[PDB]
Amino acid sequence: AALVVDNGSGMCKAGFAGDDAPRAVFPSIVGRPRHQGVMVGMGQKDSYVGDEAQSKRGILTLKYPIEHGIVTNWDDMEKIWHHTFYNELRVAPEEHPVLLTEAPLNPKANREKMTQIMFETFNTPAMYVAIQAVLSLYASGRTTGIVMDSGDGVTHTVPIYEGYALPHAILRLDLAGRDLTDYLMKILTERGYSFTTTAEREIVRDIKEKLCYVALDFEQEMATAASSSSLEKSYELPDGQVITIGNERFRCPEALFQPSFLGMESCGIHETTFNSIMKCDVDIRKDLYANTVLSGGTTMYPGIADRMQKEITALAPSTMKIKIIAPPERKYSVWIGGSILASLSTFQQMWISKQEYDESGPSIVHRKCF
Amino acid sequence: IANQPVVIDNGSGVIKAGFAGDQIPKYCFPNYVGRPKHVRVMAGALEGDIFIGPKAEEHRGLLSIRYPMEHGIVKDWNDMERIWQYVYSKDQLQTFSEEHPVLLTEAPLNPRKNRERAAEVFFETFNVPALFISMQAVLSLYATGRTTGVVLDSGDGVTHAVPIYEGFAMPHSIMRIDIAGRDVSRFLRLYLRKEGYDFHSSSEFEIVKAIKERACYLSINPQKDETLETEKAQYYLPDGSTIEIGPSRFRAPELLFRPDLIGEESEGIHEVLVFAIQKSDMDLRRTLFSNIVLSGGSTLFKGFGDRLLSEVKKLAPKDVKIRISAPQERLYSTWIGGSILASLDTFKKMWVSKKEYEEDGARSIHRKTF
Amino acid sequence: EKTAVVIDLGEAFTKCGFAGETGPRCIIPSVIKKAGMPKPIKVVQYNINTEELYSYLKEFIHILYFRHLLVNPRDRRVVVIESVLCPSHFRETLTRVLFKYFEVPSVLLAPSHLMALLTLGINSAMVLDCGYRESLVLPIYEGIPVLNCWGALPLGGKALHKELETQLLEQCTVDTGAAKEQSLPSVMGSIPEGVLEDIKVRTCFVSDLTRGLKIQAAKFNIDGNTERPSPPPNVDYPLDGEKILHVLGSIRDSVVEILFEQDNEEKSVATLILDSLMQCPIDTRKQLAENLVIIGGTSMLPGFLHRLLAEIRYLVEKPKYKKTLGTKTFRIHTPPAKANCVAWLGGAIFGALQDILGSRSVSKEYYNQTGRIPDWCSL
Amino acid sequence: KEKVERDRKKLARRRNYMPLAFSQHTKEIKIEPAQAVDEVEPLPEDYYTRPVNLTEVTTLQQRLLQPDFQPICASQLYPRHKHLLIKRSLRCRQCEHNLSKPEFNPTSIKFKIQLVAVNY
Ligand SMILES: Nc1ncnc2c1ncn2[C@@H]1O[C@H](COP(=O)(O)OP(=O)(O)OP(=O)(O)O)[C@@H](O)[C@H]1O
Ligand SMILES: Nc1ncnc2c1ncn2[C@@H]1O[C@H](COP(=O)(O)OP(=O)(O)O)[C@@H](O)[C@H]1O
Ligand SMILES: Nc1ncnc2c1ncn2[C@@H]1O[C@H](COP(=O)(O)OP(=O)(O)O)[C@@H](O)[C@H]1O
Ligand SMILES: [Zn+2]
Repeated sequence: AALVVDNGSGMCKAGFAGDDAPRAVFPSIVGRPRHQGVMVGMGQKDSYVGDEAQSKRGILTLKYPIEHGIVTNWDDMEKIWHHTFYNELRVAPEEHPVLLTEAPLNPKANREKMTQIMFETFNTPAMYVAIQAVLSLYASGRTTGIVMDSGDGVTHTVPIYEGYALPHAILRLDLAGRDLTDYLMKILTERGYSFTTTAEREIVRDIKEKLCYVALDFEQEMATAASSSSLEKSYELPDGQVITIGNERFRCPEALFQPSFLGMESCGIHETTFNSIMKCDVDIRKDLYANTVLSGGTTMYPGIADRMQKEITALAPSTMKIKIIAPPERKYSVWIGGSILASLSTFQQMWISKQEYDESGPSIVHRKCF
Repeated sequence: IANQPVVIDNGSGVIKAGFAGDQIPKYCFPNYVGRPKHVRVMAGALEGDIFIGPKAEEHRGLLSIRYPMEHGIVKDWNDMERIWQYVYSKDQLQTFSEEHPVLLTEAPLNPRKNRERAAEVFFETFNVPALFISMQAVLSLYATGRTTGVVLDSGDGVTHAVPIYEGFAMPHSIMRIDIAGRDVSRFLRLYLRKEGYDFHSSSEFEIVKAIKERACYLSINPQKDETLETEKAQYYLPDGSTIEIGPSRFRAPELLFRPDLIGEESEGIHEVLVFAIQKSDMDLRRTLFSNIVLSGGSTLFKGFGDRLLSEVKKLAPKDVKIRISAPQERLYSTWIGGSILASLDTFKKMWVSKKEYEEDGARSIHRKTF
Repeated sequence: EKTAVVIDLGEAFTKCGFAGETGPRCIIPSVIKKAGMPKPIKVVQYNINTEELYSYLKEFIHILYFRHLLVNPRDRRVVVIESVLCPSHFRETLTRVLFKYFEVPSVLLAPSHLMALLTLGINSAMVLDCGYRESLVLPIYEGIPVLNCWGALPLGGKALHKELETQLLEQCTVDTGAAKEQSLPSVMGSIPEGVLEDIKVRTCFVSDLTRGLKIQAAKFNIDGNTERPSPPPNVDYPLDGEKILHVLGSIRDSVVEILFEQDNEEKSVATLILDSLMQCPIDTRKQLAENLVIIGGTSMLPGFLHRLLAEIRYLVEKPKYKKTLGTKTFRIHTPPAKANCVAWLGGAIFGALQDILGSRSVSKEYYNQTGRIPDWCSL
Repeated sequence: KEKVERDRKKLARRRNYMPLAFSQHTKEIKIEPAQAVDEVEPLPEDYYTRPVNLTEVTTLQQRLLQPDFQPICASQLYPRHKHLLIKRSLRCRQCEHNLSKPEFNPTSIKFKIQLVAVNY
């Protein structure tokens, strides 16, 4: 009996260890109302969380507590974890030990303060923080190979060979789902359809998930988009109003492969995956090309795998065979790994206990992280 | 054609026209179409069903005001064509549009359909030699005569902050919010009804804009002025009747700096300025704080510069020099910039010829913009 | 605790009674009969001196708490229903009267629109309030009034009473009873508001959209030869006993049209819902449209709810509202109490909640200390 | 529920323990919301081409005296019970008592404590 709780910037995936898929999946947001001095009606919650805030988007200002895999407002994150254990999962945190997930190369204060809350506020019996990328490999039953776990908050590239990780080869890029969502708003505003508010940004994320797809040749796709209106698809908003996004459909996910569009002055998700493999030892490169995994929900874009293969193959040597690993459950790839890890009898020892936390302090986490 | 170019500012509230030779705009009239309020069947009433600028101001109470441009976007194009036709009337300028070339001043990050249709009208309806769409912010710097400078241009329709350093505008650091002078006029009408004076009519909305422009001071501390008993300064209406404005005077334009009070999800005028600087690169931040320029009519509020300086200082880093350099001609700054730009021999290269638009296509106007 | 009293001070009529009741106990014209004055002065009057307003409200609240209701004012709480954007000095005076003179325990200044929503039970709904002075609309989404997307036009009782008086004076046909069997025009210079109100209620009705649209173009006479529908029969109304006013059939179905007339601006009682709904947040559109509420005594007029809902669906197809509000299903809520006494019923339902009332409501001990009533304006 | 939430929140502020978890934290009544009609009943075609008798329809004054279901027709309008009247007793700000009336004010003109400016 143990709890796996993925603390993703976009969506918080929580559930019991051993189960196939996560029990409760809700958007990680806190909804505070745009209140005036006028008195409010009955059935009023001071701050709404998750699926409740997703229902009452109209009035509530949606504030994401985790920004680029860094917890900015801890009071907000506490209210999400309270919604996770007590309401969503229907379980006491004192009974079950809780596994959390942190992105690699995050600030040290993040892991420090995270565990402090779990030990003091919720009074958990044991707490282990893990790297999202390390878990994602277990999903595919692969010990060897690199992963390109692109989330809503961040995208990170962690090469692991024969159950041994290369820490110095790890590269983090701040370009992620929320930056693409923010980019899609700007180009939709250029077409005509203006989306400004926090509630409207959530509707633009629903537009992104459904329509947007990765093009094989961007320049070739822009030529077809100009000539014919075949790529132009219609989407119905919450309001009866319908919109035809056009070429901006495949223009949004292009930003992943060339950040110049967003204006970050950084390497693309294809180029960073190559650079990470080159930073590793020369011998093991072979297996990393052969076992390139794509994880998170930012790798569920239709035809990212085809475009990824093409771009890596061009950069990589001709003799090498480049196979991209795209399992059907990419969105729940971080959690399903956690469920496999927590269930294993070996992992029982690796848990950090309250007694261990009390004596040493919150600094113990940095030793027993990975 | 060598004959003098005609600058025209597309201000949502007030459109400012004139020749490039003039130091100031000779002809500047309100941007609204005036039709008779009662649907005219009979003779001896207001004939034509069109009253623009000074003719409208004379017979204002009889007519019904309808603004053609909202939030820096043209809603009714038929109305805007009549307005631009009145610019080339016997009343203002008194010239052929076919002879003189034109310069438009569209707000930043507007819809591309707005720019394309604006060009189509000025090339097809009027037989213009050449047209050039420009950004309102870039012009404001030419007027003042400095290359580096952030331009907080608070218009009637839209308030936007564009950072430009050494003649280089960062397009990602641009910030645009719809809460502008027109919204302040709308919110003042609500507070005037809370004082007990209704301005229900579209004509009666114009005198609320006059009340705002005459008497509305921005308090340095809003909470202290609320507790203090007001003088209740009397304003005289067109009919002759007096109205005591009282606390509505100062707590109306406050909604610029704090738009959450009414319940509008926006950043605020102090916030968009700071955010635009913070979004730009770290090296430039100090110079961009050291060079801020106020543009448009919604900066002329009494004690605006006093409040903004205080509200920017607390958000901005400690011990940083913040100079908010307002010109004396803030309202007419955007046009004077265009008048200088138009006069230069470089402008001859920048504009798009009528034959160029026929051959090249639609993109011609967009690609030459920058 | 005792059952808290509910008062709702309006320009035409005031609703009064006790909390946890099916409807209001007393509903009476908001006036007071002062010695010397032949016509009784109106108790609520905006933009006058505070001392003169204080005396009128002191006189009125006294009549409500003794002649109409029979209960001690100091003993039990108050739930003062007043519309949003009610003038500052008036609301400040009304509280100051209750707290100083009567010495009430605590007053709760509820907005009429949010109270009307409670009566149905639905958490989110659009609320139109066609009153005496102004016909106001205010979208309420899940307990939060959206002041950003407010709407008001002077197309209520006062604007309708004035329109009736004007039309009657043009086609004036009275039988005085002094060789006045023949049509006698404007024997009386002005008609008293009490008579005009009784004519409006009994004689005048709201026409169908199809017939109404013809009536609009008919009286305009826009290059057409007698293109009006057949009016109802002329009704004879007694004035001050002997004088019998013959009301023309045209006046009955034309007087109402001033509310639903476009008048170039595109500003009717119908348009005000769609003007507000278009300005609302994009997520809230479909929920508010589906849950419409029509309160106010002006909407009691026979066949108003059918004309409004029809006029809405016609103005939807108009090119301005066709893009945003094109494919929307507008459905009206039928509140439990009558259209006049929806506002009051909410305050009573709220007054029955003793636990929440005491907390939200402003106590006298707080007012005596501070002297600052909380409002939707800045503090 | 709001009272318990407000009480729990207030005693936590009064305690000033910074929401210290000593113990474990955390039947329903559901009303159905009123159904919205697609089309409200139109004005009956009788109102068009029918003489209106002012005797049959009721005036505002007599309409509003029966507020619970104020009926347009006279045949619907039922007679309401007679309104009870009040016996006033005066008490001052500084002074306590002043004047009052007996327990049998019905058919009596006697004051329990007679006090008036003309009587001093
Ligand atoms: N099918 C999809 N196609 C395209 N984009 C998607 C799709 N599903 C989700 N997204 C986008 O990618 C993000 C994926 O977030 P996800 O559910 O993987 O959680 P997360 O916060 O990224 O967690 P983690 O960092 O642990 O992977 C969403 O926020 C959304 O913006
Ligand atoms: N002296 C003034 N004081 C206060 N507000 C003013 C003053 N003059 C103009 N305004 C406001 O600013 C608006 C003018 O905006 P303007 O500068 O013409 O915009 P744009 O830059 O788009 O042309 C007016 O409609 C009014 O709301
Ligand atoms: N039962 C009714 N039938 C028809 N018209 C009514 C009825 N009751 C009131 N009215 C009319 O509608 C108006 C309603 O005003 P009301 O809502 O009571 O006032 P306020 O808006 O000041 O609160 C009255 O002035 C009257 O002219
Ligand atoms: Zn005394």
